[PDB]
Amino acid sequence: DKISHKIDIPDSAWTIGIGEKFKNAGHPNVKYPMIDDSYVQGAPLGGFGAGTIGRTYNGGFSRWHLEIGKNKYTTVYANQFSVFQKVEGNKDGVAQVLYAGEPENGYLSSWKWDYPKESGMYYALYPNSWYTYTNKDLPVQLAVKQFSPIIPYNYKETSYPVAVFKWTAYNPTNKNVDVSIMFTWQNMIGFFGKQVNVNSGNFNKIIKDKSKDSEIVAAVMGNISNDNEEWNGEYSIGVKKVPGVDISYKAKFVTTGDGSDLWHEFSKNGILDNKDDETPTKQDGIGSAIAVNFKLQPGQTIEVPFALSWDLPIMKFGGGDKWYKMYTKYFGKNGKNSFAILKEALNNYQKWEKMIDDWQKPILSNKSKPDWYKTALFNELYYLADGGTAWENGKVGEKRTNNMFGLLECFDYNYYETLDVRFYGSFPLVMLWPDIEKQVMRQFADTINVQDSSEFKVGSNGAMAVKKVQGMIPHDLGSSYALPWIKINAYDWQNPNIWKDLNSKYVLLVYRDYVLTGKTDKEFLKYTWKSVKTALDKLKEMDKDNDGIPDNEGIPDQTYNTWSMKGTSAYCGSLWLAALKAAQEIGKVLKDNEAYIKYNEWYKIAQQNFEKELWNGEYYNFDTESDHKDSIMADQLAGQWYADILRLGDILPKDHVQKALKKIYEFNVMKFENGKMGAVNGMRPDGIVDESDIQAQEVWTGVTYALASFMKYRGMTEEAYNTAYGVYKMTYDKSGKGYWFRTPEAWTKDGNYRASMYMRPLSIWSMEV
Ligand SMILES: OC[C@H]1O[C@@H](O[C@H]2[C@H](O)[C@@H](O)[C@H](O)O[C@@H]2CO)[C@H](O)[C@@H](O)[C@@H]1O
Ligand SMILES: [Ca+2]
Repeated sequence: DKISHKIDIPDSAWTIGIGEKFKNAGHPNVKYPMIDDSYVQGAPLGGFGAGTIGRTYNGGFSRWHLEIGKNKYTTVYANQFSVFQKVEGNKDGVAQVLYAGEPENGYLSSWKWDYPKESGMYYALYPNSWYTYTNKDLPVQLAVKQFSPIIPYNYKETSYPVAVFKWTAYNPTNKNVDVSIMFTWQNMIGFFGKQVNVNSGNFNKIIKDKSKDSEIVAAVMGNISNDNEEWNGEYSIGVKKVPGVDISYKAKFVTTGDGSDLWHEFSKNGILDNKDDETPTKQDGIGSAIAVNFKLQPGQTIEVPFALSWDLPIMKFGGGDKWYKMYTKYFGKNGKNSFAILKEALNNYQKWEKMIDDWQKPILSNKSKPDWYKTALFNELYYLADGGTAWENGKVGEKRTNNMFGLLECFDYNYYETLDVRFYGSFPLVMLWPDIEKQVMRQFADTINVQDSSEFKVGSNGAMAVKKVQGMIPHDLGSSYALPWIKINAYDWQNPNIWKDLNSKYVLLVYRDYVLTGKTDKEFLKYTWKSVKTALDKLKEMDKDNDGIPDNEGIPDQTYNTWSMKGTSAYCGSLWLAALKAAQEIGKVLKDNEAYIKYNEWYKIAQQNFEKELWNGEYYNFDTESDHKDSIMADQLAGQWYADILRLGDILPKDHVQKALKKIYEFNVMKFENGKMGAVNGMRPDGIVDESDIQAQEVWTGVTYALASFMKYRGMTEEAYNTAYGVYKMTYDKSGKGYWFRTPEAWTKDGNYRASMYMRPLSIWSMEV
């Protein structure tokens, strides 16, 4: 490996061998069907709301999130980079697809598949990833840096449906070597969204954009239809000329054939036919190819950028609504703009690399933080793009001021912005894209007094329940299978209108968003204030026994949606106390004296009673009325955690909080698989895991990272990082269970999982507060 020195990969990048088999992978631990796409994954490409494409560490374009809200795992084998090399003085060169695998059927059988093991590495530090190719049969060593321009405090380039592939080639040998790099792409119009005739009308064209000191050559893969539908638009691939390279292309090869129409050209001398052909296809799949060829002298390096764009302007949801995607603000809505997007990337990628470096540098340069922590911190952000992210720029046929936004809970539980989960998972948005965060919270504010008296069948028990109660915050803002933003509470497994945590978490999120954006946005507090007061006032009515605290009802009525709480719980009770304190402070800011006094009165009574009911001398009891009320809950002081972040001070005595956190570390972490897998949710005082429910026996990744941040703020630095380390290890390490780029909600002691690709572990960003 002599190519690594010619590029700059951070030491904190996650690494794996190209073609590496992983032996220890986990699988779902639930009885019913659950997504398991395997460990062959990688960092995604594509902006927020753009649809994303997961290119895996083996080189394949395999995890397709282009249909917004859906996860489709299938390798489109025509989509590849390939290499040709010939040493000066040899009769023949060698050609190789850079993919550690082969197609399942006979399509593309002429191509040289099965990139060998132990011949290259994949690296990832989201939004960047890299491949290096160090192969005994390839005298010139190659590397690529691939990324999309995901940039904090930037709402423009961050939306773009584009990826850059910056290639570096170096000749460490004593002979001249001819080299070619070829990007192939299938015309994927009709891959989704088209009910019949899936390839019909697809056609490919070549664009040559020549100006002074700029030559771009690109293929635009589209359809003859000018119809404005979810399925129609364009893909583009292309390259920018640099000194010392020549460009060749092939506009049309058949992907539903043996591929030799292309490969006989590339494998001879690495130079394509430059054959244009705009003939539309009928049944055959078609694709395009863009190649560069160059001679490297001994010791010579060359850099060449390729790009990929996709202009699919319309997203459709299962309920029928069609919306324009955010990037259409910048490029247009007609779906004929893929070249413009590609050109912007090829002309500006060096600026974008610097912008990414600028935001990563403050963390990467901090030598007090271990590299493993940086691996997790950056790579967990994959989910912001990969979480079915929807970001609208108008309803088709509709202009408003704002652009509504949603991130999925996950794909198994297909709900937008699940509030009990975003309480943990929304940290990156408030910290790095706060204008999105505030928009999402205003979306929630607008739902507070919505009433839908129509009744739905509750999945868990078969009871009938009212859809949406006035004054209760919704569980979610809809499902991609139905109508995001329009039809809230798509979740029907239980009735969220009786949950005891949603209204408090809502208030805490509002005050968080004010505090973490500088305590300057009084307009945001003004917009949300009525909903905050309504939310707390409705929750107060659920206090049955008049201790000042809402009562959990002994049926799941909070985020731990099978682990029943009854009476006053540490979890909902502490969240309530913190929400009351937050509302007091908002009252002071907005000069609402009567609100300040009322919430101060409620707070003093509830605080007193919480302490009396739950403090046992070592920790806070799980609740007052359950069978295992003395269980040690990892999340017992969630309200105090948020109070620390919101700078609301002590809601509980410092000594008692410190004792509780120490107990949690000693028990839920260190007595669970030697503290190497995170914090188990529930532990009995005798040091054995609480078996009352499956959720008590699970580690929740997002709960554990949040707990780590709580410990960190309280000065328990070693405990904080040790606690988080088990989550990193299970996710990313060779000794873990292979969950990179699909961090799950939970695992059990055997390491098997529930709900891969989950929003909650974005809570790791709470460690950067
Ligand atoms: O993991 C807790 C999380 O569960 C979500 O509900 C799931 C539930 O975990 C699963 O057992 C059931 O089969 O499906 C539902 C989704 O319909 C829930 O959406 C979250 O609020 C909760 O935090
Ligand atoms: Ca009560």
